[PDB]
Amino acid sequence: DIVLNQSPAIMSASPGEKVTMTCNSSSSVSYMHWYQHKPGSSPRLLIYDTSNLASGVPARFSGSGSGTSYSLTISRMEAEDAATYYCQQRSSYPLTFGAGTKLEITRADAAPTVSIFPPSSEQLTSGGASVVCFLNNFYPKDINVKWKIDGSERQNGVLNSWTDQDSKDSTYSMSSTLTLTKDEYERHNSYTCEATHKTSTSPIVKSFNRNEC
Amino acid sequence: EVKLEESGGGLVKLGGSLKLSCAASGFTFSSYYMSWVRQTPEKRLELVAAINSNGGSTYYPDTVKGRFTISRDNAKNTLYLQMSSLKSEDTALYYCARGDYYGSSLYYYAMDYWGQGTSVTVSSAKTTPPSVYPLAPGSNSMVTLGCLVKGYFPEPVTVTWNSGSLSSGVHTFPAVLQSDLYTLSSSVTVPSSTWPSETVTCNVAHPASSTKVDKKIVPR
Ligand SMILES: CC(C)(c1cc(I)c(O)c(I)c1)c1cc(I)c(O)c(I)c1
Repeated sequence: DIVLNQSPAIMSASPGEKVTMTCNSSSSVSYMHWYQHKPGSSPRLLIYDTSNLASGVPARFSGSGSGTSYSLTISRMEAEDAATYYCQQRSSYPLTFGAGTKLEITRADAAPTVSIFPPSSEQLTSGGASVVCFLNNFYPKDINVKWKIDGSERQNGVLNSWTDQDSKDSTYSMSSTLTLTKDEYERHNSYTCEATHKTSTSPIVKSFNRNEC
Repeated sequence: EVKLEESGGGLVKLGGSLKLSCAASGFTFSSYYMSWVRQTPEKRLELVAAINSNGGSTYYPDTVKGRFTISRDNAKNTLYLQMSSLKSEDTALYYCARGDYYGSSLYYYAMDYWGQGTSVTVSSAKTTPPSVYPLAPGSNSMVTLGCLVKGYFPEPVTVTWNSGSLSSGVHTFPAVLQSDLYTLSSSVTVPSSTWPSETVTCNVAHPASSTKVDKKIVPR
């Protein structure tokens, strides 16, 4: 086992921009490989033996590094190159792969579209109640969503989930589901969903009440 | 043109066993080193086993050596990987890639062609059919709807809106695991003129439990 630290874990790049990612090893290695992995497809050999490009690879990809430090370079970034790259050592067995570097596309900031949904009548029959709040199409990825029950905040019972960067607009969509019990749900009135984002200095507030409709 | 196709993945309990497969096509299968590589749920790549030209030498990492068996059938152009005493960390997407050519004058120890992989889950959790819940607003020209697919196991799960005729505005968020149960949600955005004036249906399918549910999004 040879630890291969890939830095950084995640990073963004704009089209035409230069991207450089390293991959240091705990022990000296003779050569280093590089693979490109994109969601929906299988891994792809990108560079073999440090600086040798595989078949049908654009010249913008270049390999370098020796000893305990290997780097993968992209002359000018493009949306076609948004994926996760893994480095592999080929000096000792077993053949180990690095943690991986996730490369995202940099686009213009986009405000999220918030939307809160009360629990359905089907779930309330089973003694459960889940309040969902969608935040669709925004950038960058980092975003904070907060819950409030009758004014008071709730941090336990929430389950967030982001989506991979969309290939069309290159935005991020995030979901948040607050699950509770039927009794605890029928115990309060105001259910609010707050969304604080880079493009939203103040929080975007969406709420509803049980004493309406 | 080359092709690699796996098969055999599924759900097994702690200590169970499975036997995978790899369909070779578009190249002399009896001339390349074949191996298996898995991808942990945390998106980590690990080599599990490798075999040479014939059924001679084999390699197994210490984390797997002693319970996984990698055989091949050059006459049948197939690659196998027996899995026994499966622990929890064995859960992952197992690939089968091609290694170096038998006579390359010098080996590279690289895998240039991979496969789509076959998902394998090792857990003592019981297969639970999911519960589909409609998400409708409670009292903008665009309206957002969605359905909640809570409490199921194991993966995967599929969702479509109006039988796939709604591709734009759809968002299926990755499931979340909490207490041996997955929960997924999906949203769809449509013009306010189309809803609730028309019908928006949510199509959920769970191959594991072999269940399929269609749910409408009624107003209120
Ligand atoms: C896993 C490894 C390093 C290997 C395979 C066998 I079998 C052995 O007996 C030994 I020691 C070592 C290997 C992987 C690939 I992928 C190759 O193309 C080659 I060559 C070798």
